[PDB]
Amino acid sequence: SQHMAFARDTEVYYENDTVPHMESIEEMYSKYASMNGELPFDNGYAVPLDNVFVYTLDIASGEIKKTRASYIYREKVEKLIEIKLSSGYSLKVTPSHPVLLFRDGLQWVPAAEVKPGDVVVGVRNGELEFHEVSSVRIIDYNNWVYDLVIPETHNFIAPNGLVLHNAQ
Repeated sequence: SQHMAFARDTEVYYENDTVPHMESIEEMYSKYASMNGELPFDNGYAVPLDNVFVYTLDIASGEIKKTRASYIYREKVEKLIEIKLSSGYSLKVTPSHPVLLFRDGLQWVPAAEVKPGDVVVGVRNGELEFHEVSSVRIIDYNNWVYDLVIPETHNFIAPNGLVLHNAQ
């Protein structure tokens, strides 16, 4: 099992107490490590979070809800999968990481099984949004990979709407 999933430049959205923030997951980790400290955890390090919340998607009902984030994790990884969207945006995640696609309806699919032509799923203005994949490949990454752990539902919604799953 793994507790890290996302490249360091993955943008996140969250609220601390009531105050919204958008920044990269490495920027978030640095901010809260300074504030809260780091705990050795698994094969890397974790920063505990107090009063931090995200938006999350229930894929069965389509309901968007608010739920807490428990901690941010990081560990170094050699190789990631880069899923590039026709927009030029790229999702860079570990190869087994579940990615939300629309195939036979909404389905979580391991990143390395995502194909050009698949549609990655996000939600915006309450509605599902579909983004065609332009290319996939393994990349040499060799750096910190992160997760923002969401215990209730195991996903958080990024600023661009993509529904990002926690590491497994």
